[PDB]
Amino acid sequence: ALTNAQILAVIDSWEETVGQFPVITHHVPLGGGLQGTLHCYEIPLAAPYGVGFAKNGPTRWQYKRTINQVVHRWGSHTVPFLLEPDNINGKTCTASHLCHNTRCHNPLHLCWESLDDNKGRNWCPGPNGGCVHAVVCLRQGPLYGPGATVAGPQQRGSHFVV
Amino acid sequence: ALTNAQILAVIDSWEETVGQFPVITHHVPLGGGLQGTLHCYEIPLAAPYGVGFAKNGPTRWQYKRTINQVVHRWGSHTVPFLLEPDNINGKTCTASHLCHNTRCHNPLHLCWESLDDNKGRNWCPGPNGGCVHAVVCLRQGPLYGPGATVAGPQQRGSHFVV
DNA sequence: TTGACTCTCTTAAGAGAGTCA
DNA sequence: TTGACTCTCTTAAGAGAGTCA
Ligand SMILES: [Mg+2]
Ligand code: NA
Ligand SMILES: [Zn+2]
Ligand SMILES: [Zn+2]
Ligand SMILES: [Zn+2]
Ligand SMILES: [Zn+2]
Repeated sequence: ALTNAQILAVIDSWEETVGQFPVITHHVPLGGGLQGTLHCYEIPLAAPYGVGFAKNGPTRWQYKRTINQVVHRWGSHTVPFLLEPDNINGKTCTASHLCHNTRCHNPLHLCWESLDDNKGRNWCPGPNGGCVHAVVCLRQGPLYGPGATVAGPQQRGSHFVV
Repeated sequence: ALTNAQILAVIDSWEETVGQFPVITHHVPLGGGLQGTLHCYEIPLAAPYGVGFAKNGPTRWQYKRTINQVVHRWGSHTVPFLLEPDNINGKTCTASHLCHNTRCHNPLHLCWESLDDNKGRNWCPGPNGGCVHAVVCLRQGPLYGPGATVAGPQQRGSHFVV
């Protein structure tokens, strides 16, 4: 809600509740042939999820609190960033999973960045494979690799040059 | 429906028309601080676009040919790949711009791959910067770089470990 | 047969808001 | 007040199909 105190209280309640989610260890590729370990705090698969939480889509949740007798509601991963600018360079800021695990609500696995920056982490080589993200990746992106291209660039005639 | 020979004739007519589009020379980053040059064959901004071509969206076009009294229509960048498999790994193949120039129809700037592979090229460091795509990128992706993350991972208390 | 428009849809990273109990 | 559901929307890489002359 409006006041900084009220916002901090929302952030504190969220952290306390998410802090009680089951902690699931995930071993992950870091790039460079190295492996690391992340501890994700995973929202339950089905209700009840935790005080203040409700599922609005297959892998979407919202956090809600009653402040000043009014309901305030946010996307479940946006809460850590309520005191941050909500846009950058004219682009909406989004909660971005460094662990690539939607159910995870560990704020140490989230950043706040444009949707393009967010998406791009899916292909990052990772913190030991050449990640250049200024806010560093925690793991190699799940889609990094050579790809599975069916056909490359080609022409039948002689009308084109690279 | 259409025979192999008829499909080849469609590809040949498409190439002849696209070959007459304006050819625009672009200097592009290759990765590793190197610069290169791409020659894009750009569909016009407004009608007429070329024989067989029509705009179905702000940056979407289709190619249409009528064969033996039947109208056939394809996405304008899919024509080079009409003799290729249309899916891989259970994913639909899509036309992917190696030059990241949507108006470009140069078939030497296109490949045919899953939408995830396609998207991922936006963040590739490029053919001189570490590209690992088996069908190699022609340039560094436009979104490669440190990003513009507004806020990184953080917590107010001690409820979480990474 | 052709051109120039019209419309809605897919995907996977993300969102906001309403209906009931 | 809190919980458990429902619905549609955004973005930027991509699509198919209808109408009229
Ligand atoms: Mg993400
Ligand atoms: Na692309
Ligand atoms: Zn996590
Ligand atoms: Zn990274
Ligand atoms: Zn091009
Ligand atoms: Zn590449």
